[PDB]
Amino acid sequence: VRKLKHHEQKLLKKVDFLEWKQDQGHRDTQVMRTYHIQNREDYHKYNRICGDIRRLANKLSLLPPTDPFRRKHEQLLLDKLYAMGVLTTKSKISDLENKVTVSAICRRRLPVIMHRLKMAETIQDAVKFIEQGHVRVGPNLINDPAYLVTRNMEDYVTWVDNSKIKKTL
Amino acid sequence: DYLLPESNGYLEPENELEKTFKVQQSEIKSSVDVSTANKALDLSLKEFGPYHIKYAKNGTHLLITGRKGHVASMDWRKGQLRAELFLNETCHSATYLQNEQYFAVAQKKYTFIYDHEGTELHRLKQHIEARHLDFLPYHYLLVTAGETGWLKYHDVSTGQLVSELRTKAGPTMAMAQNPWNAVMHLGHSNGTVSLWSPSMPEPLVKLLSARGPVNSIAIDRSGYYMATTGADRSMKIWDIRNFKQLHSVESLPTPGTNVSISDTGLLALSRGPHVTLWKDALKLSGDSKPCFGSMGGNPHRNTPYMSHLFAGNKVENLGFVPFEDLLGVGHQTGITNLIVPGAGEANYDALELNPFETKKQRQEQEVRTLLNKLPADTITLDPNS
Amino acid sequence: ESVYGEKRISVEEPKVEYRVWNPFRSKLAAGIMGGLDELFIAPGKKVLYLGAASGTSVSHVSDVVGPEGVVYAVEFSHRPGRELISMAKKRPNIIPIIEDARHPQKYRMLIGMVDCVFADVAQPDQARIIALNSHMFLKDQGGVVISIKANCIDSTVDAETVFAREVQKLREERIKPLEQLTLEPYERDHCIVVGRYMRSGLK
Amino acid sequence: MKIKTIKRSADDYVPVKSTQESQMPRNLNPELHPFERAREYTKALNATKLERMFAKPFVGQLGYGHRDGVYAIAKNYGSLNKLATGSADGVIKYWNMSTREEFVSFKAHYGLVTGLCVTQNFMLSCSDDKTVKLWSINEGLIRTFDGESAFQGIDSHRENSTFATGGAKIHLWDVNRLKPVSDLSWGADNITSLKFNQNETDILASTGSDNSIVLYDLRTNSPTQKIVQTMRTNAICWNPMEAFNFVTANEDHNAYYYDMRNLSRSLNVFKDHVSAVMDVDFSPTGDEIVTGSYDKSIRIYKTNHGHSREIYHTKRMQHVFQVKYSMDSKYIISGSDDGNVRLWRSKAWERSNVKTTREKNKLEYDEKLKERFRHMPEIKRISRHRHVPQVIKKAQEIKNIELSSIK
Amino acid sequence: PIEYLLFEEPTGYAVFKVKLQQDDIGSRLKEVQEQINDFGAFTKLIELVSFAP
RNA sequence: UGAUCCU
Repeated sequence: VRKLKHHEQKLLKKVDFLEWKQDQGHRDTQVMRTYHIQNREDYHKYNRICGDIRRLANKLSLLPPTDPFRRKHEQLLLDKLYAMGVLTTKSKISDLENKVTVSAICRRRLPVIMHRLKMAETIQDAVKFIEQGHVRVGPNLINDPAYLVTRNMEDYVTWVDNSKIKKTL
Repeated sequence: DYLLPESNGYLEPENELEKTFKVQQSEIKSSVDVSTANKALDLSLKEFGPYHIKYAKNGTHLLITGRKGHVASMDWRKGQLRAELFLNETCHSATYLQNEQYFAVAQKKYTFIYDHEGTELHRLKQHIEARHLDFLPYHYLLVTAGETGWLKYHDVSTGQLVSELRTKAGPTMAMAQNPWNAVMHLGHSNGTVSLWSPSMPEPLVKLLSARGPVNSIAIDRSGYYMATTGADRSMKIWDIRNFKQLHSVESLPTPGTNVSISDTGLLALSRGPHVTLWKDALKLSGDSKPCFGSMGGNPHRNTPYMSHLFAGNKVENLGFVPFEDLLGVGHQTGITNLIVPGAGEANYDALELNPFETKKQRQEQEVRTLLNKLPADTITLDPNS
Repeated sequence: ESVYGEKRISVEEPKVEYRVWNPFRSKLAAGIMGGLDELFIAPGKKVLYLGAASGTSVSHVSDVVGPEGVVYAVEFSHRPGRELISMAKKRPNIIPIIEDARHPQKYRMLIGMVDCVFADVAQPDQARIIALNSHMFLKDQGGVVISIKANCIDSTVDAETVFAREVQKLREERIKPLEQLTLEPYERDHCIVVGRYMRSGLK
Repeated sequence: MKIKTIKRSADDYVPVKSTQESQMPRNLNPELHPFERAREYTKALNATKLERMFAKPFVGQLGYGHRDGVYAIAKNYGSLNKLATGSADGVIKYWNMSTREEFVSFKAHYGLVTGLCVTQNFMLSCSDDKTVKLWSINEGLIRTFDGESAFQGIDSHRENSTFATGGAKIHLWDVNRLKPVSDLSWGADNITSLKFNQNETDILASTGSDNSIVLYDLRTNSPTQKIVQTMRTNAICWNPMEAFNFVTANEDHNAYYYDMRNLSRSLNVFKDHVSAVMDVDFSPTGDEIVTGSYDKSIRIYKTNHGHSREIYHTKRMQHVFQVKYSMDSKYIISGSDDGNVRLWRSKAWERSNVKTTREKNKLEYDEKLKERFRHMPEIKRISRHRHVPQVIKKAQEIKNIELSSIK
Repeated sequence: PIEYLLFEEPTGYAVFKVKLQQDDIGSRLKEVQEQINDFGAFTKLIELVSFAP
């Protein structure tokens, strides 16, 4: 706050008001930056499940290796997390702790999906289009920008009919 | 003693027939000087929830928190307003921690630490409930008592948790920090206020303050007398220096929502549709026992010094401006500053707090205080031990 | 009008007459035309020249200190000194001294607190003839621009030994040399030396 | 119904001119000021940690010094600016404390010099080859005083413009004289050092190489007392303030400070050092004694305490042979076996800057606070402390081991 | 020891009184060297006595 | 104040 002195610095050794270790580097915000989520708690709504993936992924790694329940339940985990598309691959088991990020589940968000498909120019313009009521996922026009869309639902996002932005393209 | 340049305002009856408490605030606003009469604000912001109030320790910035979404930091004396945040989570309290640049709000789940402009600085992973969010700048310690049994101390200088103390008392129904001692006072449903230091995992001393739950508690500037109210329509006048309730005001018409203490010795009791302040009620005699009605006008029996009744409200909390003679009462639609004659002190010490402070004076004083912070083990039952 | 026959240009704005920089006439101008990092002549501050015979160089110093800065020329000789007198009868920055700078306290009231000094003299006691100026007139952390003529100071010894000897003579006097230059194709076997009068924090 | 409020009046607290500084109304009511112990404690801890951060004793040396080793330093007792240094080669070098450079130097003695002393500037250089030479400061060798003893010492005397020599026998010379006036001996042995006190200047303290301390009286031409000590003694210093007590340095790592009325009980003992303490020098205040060891280290401590509040050491100095205190109580000159005479602070945080009265009153307040917050332990760990060298830390460990075996 | 001094000007002279002397030991020292750049530090030396134009 | 590491 002050560009404080050489004599001030050594006395205020451990203090900070901007980057804290309980504030965990403001890492969440950098994901709230890159994916433009409205509320903060959407991050911790993913990150409260994201450890819950690992909390099952860890203790299923603690079973004996050719336990015939263990390889079956892990396949049931991985086909589920591959249907929702939150990991790129499913062949390895190691993505269940390495690829399960908040950004990976957060790049399965709806404006990320439209932002990939280049219906929109930027990310936030797709959020503005969902807010304007221009988009639909198969049957239903969705109002919410924070839609978790699976891999198999990804073909169902179109523009909504009779709009002013579907005639724009 | 004669260097003291400014003297308190008074309120005098001038007759036995004329009465002190019967003055009303529009009637007060006639004779008070124009800036001081205009320092009474009427912020009716009826759209959001009931409003929580806190002035900073210098009166320079007001912070308010409506129950629904409002977070508002005005540079209160001038027209400037720093922060106006609409978080759709519900909030309970707020305080500036060091200066008006940094404050903290008590939400549904997590405490937030915030810039003057309204930006997000620090969401606390801990503080998972936050009912009372109070500060002591002499340790730079944000002490927070939620609905949990615990009590959390965050040292926002370093930005780290100091300690977390489970009371086994349940939901915190009141908390007032001691200015003179930095011992925290927590009030719970048994009628029990516990004194607290971050080191000692058992409380410093528990006090069976009243029956029923603790409505609120409020402490002197001198730390001598702390006025506690239960929900049993009762208010005790605790003398902390020897741990005695001096007077037990029993059978209020309604239990006071809050209590507040001015500098010069005023006591504020807010039953919620009514706000009533007594002068010199904290003294030793039961003649100084604060009482609602003295029959026959006896000087021994003590009448209230200043009265007010809110019509369409049940007010939330209240706090004096520490250097001026008003008190912000947060009602359901907003904020009134009710003008007292002699509540605040007339002669502040600038080297303790600056009510008239340049921003460059502010960044000098902030670094001055951060150099003079105490580490948390120095919170003790006596300052001088 | 030219001051010694150099060709000056002129531009127009909603007339500026810029005097061109002959590097052969002035070892300071050759020091600029050789390339420098950090030049102690400034568009506002006060500056002292030692060895300003006439305006072969010192008029350009009066230009580069401009309508703000002032140039204190130091010389002795009568006939180029008179040229400097009535050549200072047009520019207000210039003031020359006719005193021998072996005792710069003989003109000590005539300047107070100069910031930058330049050396152009041919004397063999060049470090001493600058050190008697910079110990009394120079601002703390104000720099010295030496112009060393090696054949005129000590000509019996080798080429670099003159400069390496005078730099240690300066380092004895809290004059740490920032950087060195020789300016060979403009003038053969010369030098200019940029340092700052340190006086506090020499190591 | 008298209605009266507080009015800040918006002009008293915020001044009219923009160039005017703020008005600062203070109320020293203790209710406004909550922490008179703890906040002052944190200010004191900040000051102590800052004085550990302001621990920069070194200034620089004098010139490039001797190549062979400083063995004796003379200080002109009027001249705060100038000083003299004698080498065991024989080169005398004179310095000015402003310039820190050689004012004048001379090939005095082809033998060693053992002492330099100053009395009418005028310097006097005592030899190993039976010669003292008189030099003047702006040229050289006014007169040489030849004595029968190899000169184990010298000391100056201000009154009657006198100087005695220390040797096998001490014999008092004058300026005009080439032969001495009177020669004294309590015991028939070589004398290591001599010192006249400065006030009531006629008294002398004479160490004795066979473990002796004699107090010589010029007024009687006879010693007046002698205590035969345990071990031999290196050097001496009379305090300029008290003028009737003196500290001497002993062959064991201990300096003893004695009283002219009572030598049978010392005034004090000091043993922070780990080797034979060479030289002692006393403050013009009379506050602190600074003493340099045969060990590569000097130490400053006050008279009443008895333990080293300050210790001085670095890489390139060893076996220092000599330490000479200020005239102005501010800087100690430090001779070397390594030949180079370094300029060192009396206190490494005390600075030469004449101070602005904001910070000067603050600094006086802070050190007043440092004393009333002294003996608290967390203050004590920063207040004692600074780096000590490896062998000397081991040597103090060795001394504590041996004294623990003794008791 | 330096109590008085003479500063010399084109408009007459200047007689100064030196109230607090800097130490002539630390005269190469950075502390008094930085102090001569601070008028807040320079003022503690000198009192203005005379200006005889 | 202190205590680690590599030839």
